[PDB]
Amino acid sequence: SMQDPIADMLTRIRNGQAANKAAVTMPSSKLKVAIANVLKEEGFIEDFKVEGDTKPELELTLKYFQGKAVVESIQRVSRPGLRIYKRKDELPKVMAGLGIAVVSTSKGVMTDRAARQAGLGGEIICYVA
Amino acid sequence: ATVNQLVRKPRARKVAKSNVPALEACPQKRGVCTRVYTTTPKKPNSALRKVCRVRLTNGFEVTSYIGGEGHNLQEHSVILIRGGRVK
RNA sequence: GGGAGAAGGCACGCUGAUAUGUAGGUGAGGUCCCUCGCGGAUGGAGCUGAAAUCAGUCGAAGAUACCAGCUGGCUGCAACUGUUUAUUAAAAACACAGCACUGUGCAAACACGAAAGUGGACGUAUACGGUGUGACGCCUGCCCGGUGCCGGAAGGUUAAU
RNA sequence: UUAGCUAGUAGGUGGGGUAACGGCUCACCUAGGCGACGAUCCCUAGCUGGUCUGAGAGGAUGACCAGCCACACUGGAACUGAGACACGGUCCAGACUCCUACGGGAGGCAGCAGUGGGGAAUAUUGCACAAUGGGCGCAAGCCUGAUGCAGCCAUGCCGCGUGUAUGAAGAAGGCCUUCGGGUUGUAAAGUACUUUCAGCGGGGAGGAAGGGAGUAAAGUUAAUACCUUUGCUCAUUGACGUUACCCGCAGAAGAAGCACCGGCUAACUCCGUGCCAGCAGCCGCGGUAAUACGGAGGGUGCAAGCGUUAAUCGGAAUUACUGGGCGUAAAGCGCACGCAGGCGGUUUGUUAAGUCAGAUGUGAAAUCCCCGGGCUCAACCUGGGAACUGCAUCUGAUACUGGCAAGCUUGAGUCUCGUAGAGGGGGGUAGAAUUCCAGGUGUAGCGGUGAAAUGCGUAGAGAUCUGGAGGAAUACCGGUGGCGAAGGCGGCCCCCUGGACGAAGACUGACGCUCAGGUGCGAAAGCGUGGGGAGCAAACAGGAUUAGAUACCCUGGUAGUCCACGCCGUAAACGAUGUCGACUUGGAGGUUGUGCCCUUGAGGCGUGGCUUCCGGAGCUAACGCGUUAAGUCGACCGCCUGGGGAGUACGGCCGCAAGGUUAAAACUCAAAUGAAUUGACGGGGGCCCGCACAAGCGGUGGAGCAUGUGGUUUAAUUCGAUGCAA
RNA sequence: AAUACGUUCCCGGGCCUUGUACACACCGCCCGUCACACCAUGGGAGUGGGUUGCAAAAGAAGUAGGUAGCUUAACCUUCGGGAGGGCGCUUACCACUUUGUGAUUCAUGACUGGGGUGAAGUCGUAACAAGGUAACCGUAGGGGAACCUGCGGUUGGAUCA
RNA sequence: UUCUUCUAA
Repeated sequence: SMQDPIADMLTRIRNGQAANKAAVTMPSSKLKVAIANVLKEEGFIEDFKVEGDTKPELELTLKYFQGKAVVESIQRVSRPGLRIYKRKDELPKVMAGLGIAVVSTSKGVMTDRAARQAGLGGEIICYVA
Repeated sequence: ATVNQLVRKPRARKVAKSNVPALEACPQKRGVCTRVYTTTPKKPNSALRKVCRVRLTNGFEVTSYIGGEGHNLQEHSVILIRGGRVK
């Protein structure tokens, strides 16, 4: 049943944009926060609110612009059936670099343009555009 | 199309064959005339197509269209074929 | 299950070694127990003794004599083991397990018997008698006009009376 | 449609053997070894750098150059030697050829030429060791069919010509024409100019540098012998060679051709031709006016070549890793189970495997790329660089994925009370119906069809009542209800038994998902033994029916339908939608729980499970789906790849068989196909009209003649019209 | 003059509607035996090749081992011999070659099975509309041919005081 | 109740 919480997360983001919701909540993970603390920093969400003691629940705030949405695309690169590990030179450019690609390297979670300036590759999670 | 199925079984690209097998990947092959005759074609056209039954080099017995208008062909004659179907 | 000993091929004597008797079999005198016996263990002398290997060695040939399968391929018929023309015919004939029909409620049907009675059967319809067919596999069509059989009782016919 | 393979096999011990280790070999032990990550077997094949295509991913490919390997008439074996199982060595067997006095011998072009052969097709018994090397020698040298040259083929890649200006009378002529003209066409003619190349004639580098001799000095030694080293002279060394390059010479001279014009795709007329001749990559042209045939003119495309065929990728995303789909266009197994398999909640450490980073090694050269250089450029040659996408090693890195431990409880699973149910087997039991049997009553028909008839009846049917027997199914309830994974399950009762849901809880600690191979279930018909057999009903029989009726209809009627136990394993087994998650507008229901509110009545507010219709976004080729997705995403499995052939052949598998199952190929076509639109049509449905029918009256068709047509006849019976509409 | 109740049917036309594989348009499309012709193929008594397994036979050359025999320039030496070598002998291995039996593959094969294809035949008209007995899946039976029929399922079927 | 067929441009 539960084969990924990450692909659960991005689709809950994806279906919440079209549903025009302001708050998408889900149970939280350590890796989930490490991604959610990028897109606020990268300016694709407005707020995330990690709460919950017995079980942490991540509650998001969707960023909307001029009525319509901000997240024009949200994907998954390394699926659980097929993992993706690209070096620092094979880091992509989402929408010719205008979008961002979330990569997890040994130095935590960052974006690809930071990882190029970090000069070290790793596991590409998803594409956000 | 699941990659595990793609792992357990590769994509079988379909293998195509020649429509002109008697030349056996040659440009032209020598032949011997066996019977020279005419043949009515199929429904949309009506003619007497001059044509010859040919014994080849490799023992194959094929038919091959006589192009042009008029010829001097006999049986037991040495000819040369290039290919091409007649529709 | 078989076919199949299919077919086909190899070894085979003797001498020595292994091991001057081996594998094995038998099994004392000993020894201990013993309810002590027409005992039990242990114990192994003794005798008996395969099979194999190795190395020699003889002939033309070593399952040397006697003894003791000719094999193969296709097809007919019958499935088979059987039975038979004593005394010119052993089979394709018969029988057969099997199948089908039919009869029969027991004092059975039926058979032998003038009869009594007996077999049936000290069996009771998963029983018994008869006929046809003859394993097994796949099957088994049509015709009741005829001939039989079965069922019917309206009418015609009709005995002794 | 190759699943089992192996006995020196696999391992050990010991001995032997080889340069070396090791069943390398042998002996003796052990029974191992291998395989679904494809062993085994079969088919094909020298391998790589590379080459070709492709944007890449890839695909194909291995001539030429390289690196390796293998082979040398065939089959064998050793020998020798550091190195051989030796192309140009031996020895044996074979084959073939040759010599012989017949006793015997000899022979190996896959070296370079060449000959024959085969073939669609691939060159000279060419020259020369000058250079470059290689072998021997102190050297000189000797040899080299290695090597450097020439011939040969538009075999390929390049570079170059076959002139340049001018020239309208728009010449002639051709073609075409609206006969006016147009076009060929500045094209040619003519004029002025140029002489590249080829040719001819003359001239004239580099590749020839080295080395070689004679000499000088130094070193070495007793040496000023020799020798060595370094200077100096004499000569050189060229096969190509009549070189590269340079001047003369002469004239526009000696030098352009294929393919194409219907669309696809750049470029049209005319004339011949008449489904003939033909054309043809595809669609398709020719059946008297052809831009598609043939010819001409004109034009387009290329060019010393131009076409066709072959052959490979691309286009082709048409196997979709990049980069596909499976509701109906091909495609989700009939479902369920489940191993291997792949996949995995959460949190903490650990590990550092994967992963990432760095560094070393290697990834030969060539090639390709980039920057240069050289040949008059170009092709070509060549310098440097990058690249060679890898692999090995070392140093890290710790987010994730693993590995290791510990936890947590949401996932998953128990415990507790209940709930609904055609959920399952087993055994009873009812009531109607039908059939049959028996009887009473009673009389002449019954039955069936569109009509009938076969049939059943006076031998008393049918009908009617009474009695009895038997099998099968269980009215009403009953429901776009219920349950089961489906296949499916329907009177009532009993016995055994399953699943689901809900409620409060308690617990467990990730215990999960999917699942090739495997296992089970699995409608109906069919099969096997037994049983049973009312009704019904293949086949079959009769009767109709019709042109025919092996059918539809009637009257019959058997397997079969029922039961017991087994086989088969297919169904439009359909929701034509595989399973388990998560998210995402609603409305109207059905069914089944369970809280609250006074149930203030059949009420309201909740909260679950399941299911039906509608429908938003979204998606969809459309149709539609639409919180039970054909929406958005996750995991894993099954499948698809033009149509026919064909789920067929041939093998295997399974079955008593029927068959099931696995699963092609040849050949053939350019379609097949899905939705949806417009018409048309329906022995489809509504609505309306018409001497359309019905209601009427008179006629035609009979008769004779008139008139017209057909036919026949004729020397000729001129021609045309010939359903309705001659 | 007669007569018209009426619109059930007939013929035609219009309109809405539905179905639909039709579209030179139901005088439409369409199917299968059969006859003829063409094309490849299955099967097939067999037949002829190729390849290979298997079991043995086979033993040239070669080498290795043994070696009665014959023999033997360097070395030992009493000069007699010593070892060794030669030659032959035999053994081991093995090529050529042979036997049988399989397997596999190609070719061929009287005859026979379908398949596909026809610009004109014969027979019927099953499907497309409610295609004039709705259609189709299974499975079974029948039948010149499409097909028919039985059981079960599907709608991917029309109809509705 | 019954009722079939329309070659090839």
